[PDB]
Amino acid sequence: AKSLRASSHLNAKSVKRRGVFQKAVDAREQRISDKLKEDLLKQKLEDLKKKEEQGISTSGWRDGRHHTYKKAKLMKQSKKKTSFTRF
Amino acid sequence: SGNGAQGTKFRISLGLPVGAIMNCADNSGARNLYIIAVKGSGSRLNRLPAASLGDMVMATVKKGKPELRKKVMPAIVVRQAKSWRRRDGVFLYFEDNAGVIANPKGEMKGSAITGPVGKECADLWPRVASNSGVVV
Amino acid sequence: SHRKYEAPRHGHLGFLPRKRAASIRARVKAFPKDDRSKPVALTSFLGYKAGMTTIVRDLDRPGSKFHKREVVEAVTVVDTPPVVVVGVVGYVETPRGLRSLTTVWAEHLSDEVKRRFYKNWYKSKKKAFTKYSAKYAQDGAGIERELARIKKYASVVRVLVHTQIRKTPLAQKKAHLAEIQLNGGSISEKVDWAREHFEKTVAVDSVFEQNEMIDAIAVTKGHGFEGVTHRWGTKKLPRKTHRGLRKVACIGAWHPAHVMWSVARAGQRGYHSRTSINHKIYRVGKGDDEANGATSFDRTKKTITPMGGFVHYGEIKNDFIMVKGCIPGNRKRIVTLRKSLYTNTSRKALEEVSLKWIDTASKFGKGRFQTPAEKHAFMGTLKKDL
Amino acid sequence: MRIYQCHFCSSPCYPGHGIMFVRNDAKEFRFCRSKCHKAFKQRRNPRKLKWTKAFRKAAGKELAVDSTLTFAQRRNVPVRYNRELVATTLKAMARIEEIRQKRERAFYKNRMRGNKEKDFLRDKKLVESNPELLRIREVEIARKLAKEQE
Amino acid sequence: MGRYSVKRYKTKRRTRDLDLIYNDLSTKESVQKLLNQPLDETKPGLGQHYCIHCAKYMETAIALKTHLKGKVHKRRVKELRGVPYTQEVSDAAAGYNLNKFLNRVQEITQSVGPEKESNEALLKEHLDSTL
Amino acid sequence: FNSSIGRTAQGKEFGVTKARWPAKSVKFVQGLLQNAAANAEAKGLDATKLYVSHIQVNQAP
RNA sequence: UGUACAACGGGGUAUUGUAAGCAGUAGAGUAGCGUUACGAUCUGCUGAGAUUAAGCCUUUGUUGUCUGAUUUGU
RNA sequence: GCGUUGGAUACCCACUAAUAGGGAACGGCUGGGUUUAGACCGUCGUGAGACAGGUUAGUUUUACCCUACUGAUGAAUGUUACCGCAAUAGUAAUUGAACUUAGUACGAGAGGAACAGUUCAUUCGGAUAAUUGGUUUUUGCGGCUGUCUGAUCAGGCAUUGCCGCGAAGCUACCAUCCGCUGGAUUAUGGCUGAACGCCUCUAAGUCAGAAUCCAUGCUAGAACGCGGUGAUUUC
RNA sequence: GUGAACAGCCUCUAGUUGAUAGAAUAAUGUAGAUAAGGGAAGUCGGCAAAAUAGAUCCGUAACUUCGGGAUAAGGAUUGGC
Ligand SMILES: [Mg+2]
Ligand SMILES: [Mg+2]
Ligand SMILES: [Mg+2]
Ligand SMILES: [Mg+2]
Ligand SMILES: [Mg+2]
Ligand SMILES: [Mg+2]
Ligand SMILES: [Mg+2]
Ligand SMILES: [Mg+2]
Ligand SMILES: [Mg+2]
Ligand SMILES: [Mg+2]
Ligand SMILES: [Mg+2]
Ligand SMILES: [Mg+2]
Ligand SMILES: [Mg+2]
Ligand SMILES: [Mg+2]
Ligand SMILES: [Zn+2]
Ligand SMILES: [Zn+2]
Repeated sequence: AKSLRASSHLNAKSVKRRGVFQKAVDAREQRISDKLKEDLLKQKLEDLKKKEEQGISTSGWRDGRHHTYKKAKLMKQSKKKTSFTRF
Repeated sequence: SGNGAQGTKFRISLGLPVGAIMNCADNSGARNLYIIAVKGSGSRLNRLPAASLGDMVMATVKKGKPELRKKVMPAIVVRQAKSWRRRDGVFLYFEDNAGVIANPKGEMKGSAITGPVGKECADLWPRVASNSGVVV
Repeated sequence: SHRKYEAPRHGHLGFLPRKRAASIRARVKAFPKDDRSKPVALTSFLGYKAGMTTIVRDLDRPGSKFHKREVVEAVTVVDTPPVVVVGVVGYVETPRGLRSLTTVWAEHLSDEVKRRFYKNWYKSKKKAFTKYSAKYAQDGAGIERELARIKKYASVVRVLVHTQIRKTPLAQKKAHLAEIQLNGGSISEKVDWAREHFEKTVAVDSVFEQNEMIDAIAVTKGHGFEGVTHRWGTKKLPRKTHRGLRKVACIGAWHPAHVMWSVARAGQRGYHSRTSINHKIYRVGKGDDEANGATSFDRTKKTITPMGGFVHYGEIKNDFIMVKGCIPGNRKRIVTLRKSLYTNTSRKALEEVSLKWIDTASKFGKGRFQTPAEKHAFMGTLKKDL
Repeated sequence: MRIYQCHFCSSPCYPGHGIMFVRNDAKEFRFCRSKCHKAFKQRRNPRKLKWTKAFRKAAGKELAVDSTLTFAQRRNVPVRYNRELVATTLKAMARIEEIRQKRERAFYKNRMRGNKEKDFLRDKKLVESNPELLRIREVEIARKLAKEQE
Repeated sequence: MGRYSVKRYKTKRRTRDLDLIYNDLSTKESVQKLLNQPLDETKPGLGQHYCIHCAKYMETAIALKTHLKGKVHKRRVKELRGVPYTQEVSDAAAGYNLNKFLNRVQEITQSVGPEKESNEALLKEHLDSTL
Repeated sequence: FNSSIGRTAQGKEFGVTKARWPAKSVKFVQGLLQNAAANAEAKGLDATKLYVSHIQVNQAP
């Protein structure tokens, strides 16, 4: 028999795969994506009706807490000689 | 699936390991059949070859005509007592185990089969279907 | 000298060690490869295994001996209420591998998901994410900066979702939280999608559909400490052998003067992580469908829940997925449903399932009746009813 | 796909459930349950086992002959498919089930008439036969009421 | 489940069914064929001394006579007294093929029943005369 | 002295897995503690400030 | 201090196979004067009665409970 | 890479894709064997006895130690919690048949293929319990023998008394489901082309190509590998 | 009492209620059981288990020292009223 890793069987499979099977996958993808969009729109409409009843630089530190934490950690690694990249 | 068989065969619960004795359902003069081998059997250490309905076996006649005795011949299992699943949705079984004598092409030595024949065996073997009076 | 008769070894060396899984929620180890021109989509989903039942399928399979014939098959029902999107994680590529760069959460989380952050919820002051939610004030700087960081650097984008376990019959109130990869448009579109879907629900029919092959990832049922005969499937020793017959007779007869790692030994059985593939979705049932247990051939108005409910589970009141066959895990265990990692080239992945009938007889015994109206109509008038 | 009735107890046999035995005369015995199958193998009499419909019909516990019970029979001569005929059959099935249930209830009611009369006669005889216990009950009543009063 | 029931009513140790025995007794030709059998080497009593009610071969005529004088045979005779309980009874109790079942009961009461009773009377008196 | 002892969750307070509940030992030690408290009270020491500064177990014959 | 938790109870769903008690003119007959007495069993009230989470499902009821110990800091 | 059998008494019979050879001994239970005391027959011996021999019967009994192996906890590097990464180690699928190609290529004939497209099964592996089957201290329901509680009732005992059914749980090739696709190569077939004014698959360079290799996928996750994120104490 | 019975099983007189305990119910054991289909294919070898079993009646071969073999083998049956 031909193994699962047999080259000629995998070549035939790839030829088959590029056609009707990939067509089915793509069409299912389009249908599911449309349903996902309609689900979001329906949630927006429900929330809107319910609320009718009621009525950039990435430089620097992430925050001051992050600044203090990373500075203290790097100083500690320097002091204890536990750095992966520095001496 | 055997030479002379018509198409593929799906798995059936095994009921007749080697050393079993089934009845002879045809009219060739044999009374029972002793299974000594199973066609299409796999190989695994310590595992007995076993037959199910619609399998071809090699069998000897223990009771019946002395002309039929001391000879090893193909037989086809047409009934089994072990229950098996039909894909339509029922487990079923027969009263006895039974087989019929054939040649390696699966052609019937006898001219008729007494008693019911399992649908799986009849559908697998056209000559059994032609010699069957009752198909379940 | 050589072994006289050949036999394959007992068990599979690639499923080692046979130790208890580190978590009750089995990990997704690989997501499908991303195609950038495709629309944005979730790659997985979370559900709870509810039980099994029986169907009759009108099979169309050319070349098969059961072509144009009915088959009776086992199915598994997974209770899948919608998940709630609560966060987004960005991943960068490094020479050491993928690294999570940053995580952004939504402004408001339910107590259902806040319980996941506590060992003793009833005693706590429930302070989790209280200071974080204050970062959404005064035009949302910090939040916008971290989303900008995800857009600028991430090669992978995943979305943090959680189950709504309060809609299941389970006694557990603490929800399950997981990362689900977004396969779809660009990184910027993935992040915009996640930010738009914060605090929103995604239903299972916006992730899967009928006639689709999926993969089930779960922890198997535990069985405690097990002997070799049942843990590994070895042959029992002859009767009244000294010191037992549920053993391997010789654990080493050859030189290394150790026990080999490839020798069967007693230990833990079950509660391992497993990823089984190519289970066909037979039905995507909706929770508000009054006849989601009914087909075009069976005109009985009934739901999927069997009489008396699923044994040890309860009733199905949400959306559900019915996949044929069996999946790892026992009933009420959390399961992860994954999209296929490759395009299946078998024709069974192309077949369209047409169900003729769904079994709703009681699983608590030899159930003979599909509905209580049927049971009452068959039995007749009882002594108490008069 | 067809619903069969159990050979032993006449209960419905759905696909997958129960077991079938084929006798050498090609007769199928379908059983809904292991209970009924084991009873058949032990060769017990279904007309004597009280939990079977054969017994209940034989003993008259439920009505066996009615005009509603004649609509369902194995059809060996097929008819060509007609959509409106299928629709009329589907409506008729629900109507027939409703009428059969009403007549079943009436039959059980007629079978159980006289029960209240028997119960009243039994109660009267017991009350007539126990004067001492009734005196104890009256003393208990009077003491409880006097406790409520005071 | 228990060992006694398992080893007595194992499928390979099955006995003839009561409706089949009822059909065997209903017609005179079947009665005569079962009463007068060819010498078969593999049956007890060379195929002779066969009780139709119990579907059982006896080794000897004295064994058959002592069997006929027994509560086991009388139990079987009592069992074969009524309607032979086909699948039609279960179908009718479900409420299905009711007219067919009622026609079958009418035929038993009118024709097949009394003929079977007359055959049984003749068979019993023949066994009394020959034994 | 803990070779082949069972494991308990009450050991976590002290960072161990092996812990037991020896009743006879606890009762003897409680008796000696009560005696020590009695002696301190007889001396006039403040009972709220007393701590076990020494405790020793030796093998008897 | 609440779609709270628990113990019972209710309703389902399953299992077995028709409870106790009373009655009959059903009962091979036998004894005494068509009648009464004994009598395996049979029939009715009665798919009755019993069991049903201990690893079944559910819950507009009843009654209660919500309390201590220990340790952890850049 | 992957398999290499079931029997009968080294040879047969069969099944099978095939029933390949060998090593880790021959430099744990167990059967014949060193088989001590009993016994008989044979050969030798003057004899005690010995053997050219043959037959029958014949108690030696760890593990709780260390290590290895299988699984299971766990101190400590602010505390506590949630989501993750992936170094390394392991790794898995296999074989036969069937429809179509076709009664075609090929052939006087007799016979008679394959690729591409499809459907099942063998061995193995991992799960699973809707259904069928097995199992029953559910001692759940019912019954049976003997005896005991005056009888009825309701019960006890019979080393789980016995019989029938029996849910739940466990479980079976005795039940069901599921088990893939990218790079580099071997033999070999080539391209361009010297050595060598012919030629040459090779020297430099280069194209394909095996069930092979490395990966994808799958299992564990370094308890001294790591990242992201939440909360961080009023006597 | 049952029963052929000083058997086994249950009870009256009399006598004991002693033998480290508690909680859990993994593997492997020790002791005891049940199992679909097949029926010795297992093994050096049917080892071990299973199957048989009381009583009444029918019936019983070779061989033999005529005494036996013999419960040979093989069959029918068994409650209650
Ligand atoms: Mg072997
Ligand atoms: Mg169930
Ligand atoms: Mg120990
Ligand atoms: Mg010796
Ligand atoms: Mg690796
Ligand atoms: Mg091909
Ligand atoms: Mg398994
Ligand atoms: Mg008793
Ligand atoms: Mg050249
Ligand atoms: Mg770690
Ligand atoms: Mg068996
Ligand atoms: Mg052998
Ligand atoms: Mg062998
Ligand atoms: Mg003898
Ligand atoms: Zn039934
Ligand atoms: Zn008879």
